[PDB]
Amino acid sequence: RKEYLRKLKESFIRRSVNTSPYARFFILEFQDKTDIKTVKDCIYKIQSNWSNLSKRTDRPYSPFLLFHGTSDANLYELKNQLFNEDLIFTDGYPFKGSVFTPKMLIEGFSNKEIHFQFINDIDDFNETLNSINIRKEVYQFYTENCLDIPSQLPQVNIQVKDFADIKEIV
Amino acid sequence: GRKEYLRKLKESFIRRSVNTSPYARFFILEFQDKTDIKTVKDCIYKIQSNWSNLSKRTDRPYSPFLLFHGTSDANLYELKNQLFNEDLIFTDGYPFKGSVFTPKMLIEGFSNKEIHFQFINDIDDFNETLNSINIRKEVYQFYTENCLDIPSQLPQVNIQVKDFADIKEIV
Amino acid sequence: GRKEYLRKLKESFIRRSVNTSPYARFFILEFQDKTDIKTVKDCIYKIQSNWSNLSKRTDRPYSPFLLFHGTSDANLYELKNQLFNEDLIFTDGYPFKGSVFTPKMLIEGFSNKEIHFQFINDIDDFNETLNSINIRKEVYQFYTENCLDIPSQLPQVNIQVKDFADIKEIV
Amino acid sequence: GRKEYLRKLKESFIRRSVNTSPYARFFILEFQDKTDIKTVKDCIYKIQSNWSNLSKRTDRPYSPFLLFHGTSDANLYELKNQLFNEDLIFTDGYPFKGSVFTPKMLIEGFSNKEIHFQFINDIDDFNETLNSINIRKEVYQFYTENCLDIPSQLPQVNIQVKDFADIKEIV
Amino acid sequence: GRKEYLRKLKESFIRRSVNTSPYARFFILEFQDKTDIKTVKDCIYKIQSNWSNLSKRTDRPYSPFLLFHGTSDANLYELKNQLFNEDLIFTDGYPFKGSVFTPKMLIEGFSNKEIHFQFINDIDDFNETLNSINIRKEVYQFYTENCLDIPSQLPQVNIQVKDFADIKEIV
Amino acid sequence: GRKEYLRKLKESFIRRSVNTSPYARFFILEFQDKTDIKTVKDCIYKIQSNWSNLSKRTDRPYSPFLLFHGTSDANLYELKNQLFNEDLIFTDGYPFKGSVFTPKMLIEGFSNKEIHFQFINDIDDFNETLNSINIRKEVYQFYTENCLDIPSQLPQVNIQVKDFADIKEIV
Repeated sequence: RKEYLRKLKESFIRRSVNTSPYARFFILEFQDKTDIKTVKDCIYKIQSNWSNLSKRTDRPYSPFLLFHGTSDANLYELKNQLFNEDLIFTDGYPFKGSVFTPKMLIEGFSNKEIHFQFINDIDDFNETLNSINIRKEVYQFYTENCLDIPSQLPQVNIQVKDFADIKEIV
Repeated sequence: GRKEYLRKLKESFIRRSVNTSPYARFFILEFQDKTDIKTVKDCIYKIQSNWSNLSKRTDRPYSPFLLFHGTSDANLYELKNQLFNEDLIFTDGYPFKGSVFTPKMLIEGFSNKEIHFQFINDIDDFNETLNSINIRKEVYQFYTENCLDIPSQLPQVNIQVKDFADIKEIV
Repeated sequence: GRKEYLRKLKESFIRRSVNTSPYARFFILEFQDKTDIKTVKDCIYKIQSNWSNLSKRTDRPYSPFLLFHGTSDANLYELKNQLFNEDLIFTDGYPFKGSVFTPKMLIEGFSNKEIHFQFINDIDDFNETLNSINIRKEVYQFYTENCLDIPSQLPQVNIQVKDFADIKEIV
Repeated sequence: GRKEYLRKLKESFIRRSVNTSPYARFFILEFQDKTDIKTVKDCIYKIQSNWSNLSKRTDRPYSPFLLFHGTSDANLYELKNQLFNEDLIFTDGYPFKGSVFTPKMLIEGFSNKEIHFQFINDIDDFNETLNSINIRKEVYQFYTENCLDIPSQLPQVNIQVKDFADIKEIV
Repeated sequence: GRKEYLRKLKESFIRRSVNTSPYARFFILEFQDKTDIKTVKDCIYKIQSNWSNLSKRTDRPYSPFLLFHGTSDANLYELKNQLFNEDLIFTDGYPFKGSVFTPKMLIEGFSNKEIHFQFINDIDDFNETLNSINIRKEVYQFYTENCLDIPSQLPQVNIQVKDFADIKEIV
Repeated sequence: GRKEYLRKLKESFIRRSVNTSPYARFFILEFQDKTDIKTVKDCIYKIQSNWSNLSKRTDRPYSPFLLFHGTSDANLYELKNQLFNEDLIFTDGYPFKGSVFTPKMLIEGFSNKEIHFQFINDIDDFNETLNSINIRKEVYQFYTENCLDIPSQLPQVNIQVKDFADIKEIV
């Protein structure tokens, strides 16, 4: 069990090597059988590892979060808990009834007070890709269903038994 | 060997630092009548030293939350009296005699560098301060015979220990 | 096993720790029209991030020189347009449209911190550039099938790889 | 080998553990007649070097407390006189000749950066010092044949060594 | 194998770690007509980078002394002209054409941060300068077929190499 | 192997990591007229570099004391003359001709950052300067045939070496 989790860390993720401010996209497979608590541990581990919002730096970066396969009932409720625990994010909807605004995701990438970025669906994700100009890397962790990632994006796909192992690899 | 049981329990549930992030860490230690007072104090001092950052260099300080159960109030209050005389300054939401539970005193003491940790008297004050803390809260449980019930929405670990003495090197 | 091949090529010729000095390092890759622009940009980003010191602390900055051969100008200009759009600012000796090759831009961009690396369009630009840098120059050539003819007075190492993807983790 | 029995003793029974913390650490060593003066001084210098922090950077200094038993007063005062000659300044609660025991001098000497450690003469001076200290106390006992009686409310560790020379490497 | 005897010749003869102090370190290489100028230049760049500390932070700079023997003056001057063109500024005691040997120029260049190393032309200039440095000197000699007769009061080490390529691995 | 014998002798008695202190360290070496002058210099230079801290940052400088026995005064004065010519400034309590032994110059030279080490001429000046240093004094004795007699109140160590060249590896 612990040797299965060791090979996935070293082969694909390379957490210590990669520190440049890249538009890193973390696509996670949210299902009904997994609970919100384990998703929040994965989100907190992704943000704490792949963002640098320290005051000393001059090139801050924040990760991008995308979830698929789940309903909007627990996707919005996970979003509601995360804002209550002072993990401030953006998703391109700064007010109620807004259209999707990629610029709010762009400014939140360099904003030190915004910890990560949420992406609601696939159409928000594809519209975000054409708006970021800097280098983008896509990391996907999934259990059953994968996602159609554009072929010109540097992509990795990682298969896990369930959602609990993702926070170790990240 | 006994060094291996400590090494397994130190890594299976507990992490060494949990990234040193300011989190509402709750340490629930199951105090018995058979457990000596001073071996609880060694566990409290080890928990406070490892799981708080009260240095002046930081701008995001944090302090652990301590809860004890399974023991009477006679030796529970006796433990709290000794910890105050040894300059281990804590708070429990009771700033004066005949006070109601003030969970905001635990909120300020979490960010206070002069308050080393936060004491929680019992279950009713434990659930009251759970709804007063908005930031991420984690519960660490160290029990021998009796395990408390934690709300299912919190990240919790439950670690069985042979006695109270081996809790000190796990944390 | 299988990863011992990549470890041996890393240890044999190309070491990052001892090469902290500002030399005019030339990196030559074999674009063979069968690898896409994705794996080329991963190799360029890894070469640039390792083999340049554009930090504001240092007073002797340096940037690598990048040369590609064996490919058409359609996907060479396609690769160059993507790199400039991704804020990886480079110079190729052509500061404006219709310009002749100006090697002084590659001289200035070598010591410039906002210029990340230097592009070389073809072999004729490469030979003209080598007469412009006075300080010590090294040539690192990575290729699969076709090897360039480097002049003999330069310190050169040649690395053969199975495909273009192995160059990323070698450097 | 002889290094192996002290290696497990240097880590398991006693260790560095919680250090750079201003605790009232009491070191109790068995000074005997067969143990000469020189190896006691090498043990005292090693205890002072490791278990005190008197640098000007800190604002929470601490110094160890030294207690000796099982020896005559003639070679106890000979050891105290030689340590004071080599600028290892200590206090024993007797600031002048014919003074009663003043534990306040050991209160100030514990936090004094210019006072390297604290001396305790016998058991009556040790018990009265314990009541005067309010902060956390730990008793580190090193003995060969006879072990001193310590109050049970204190954290105690007992080390039985083959001779006094092993104490300087254990501590 | 080749990587085993390389480490044995590296570790035993030359201790890289301890020698950080400013001593007048003389490096003697056995330049042959069969040895290419490019392979010599990599050894000089490796010798200079490892054995000089000309940073602006320090106050005790030092540079290695370089001596070559067994080769003609045609390629020795060609090697010296190539190193000066690559901004590897050296001195050799001949500040102008027709000058006599000035060991004082080698003395000033030893503490000069703008001068990277010191060239010595032949044996007679090597013996003349040895009476001019007063501080501690060491002679490191690398040779393949012909060895020099170093004066016996100097700390000398002699390394026999198969060819000139592995000298830069030792330094 | 032979490299073990240097490693056991180094690890058993002399540790650089554990001392790091302003102690009056005495290094007594056996100059026995069969080793030439030059190998004593690398021994003295290694002892001075490893066992002294004369940086401007520190407020507590220290320099080692060195004593040579068993050799004549012709090569002992000859060794002293080369060390002073190589800018290794020392003192021996004789600031002028006709001076009596002044151990004060060995005291101010101990705390002097311009005095690298202290020379002891013979056993008469060694015993006299022992009573002049108030601070803790340690004696390190390296010998091959004849061992000097050390007073029993000092921390002394005797290392038996095959020859003088192995001493600089131990220190």
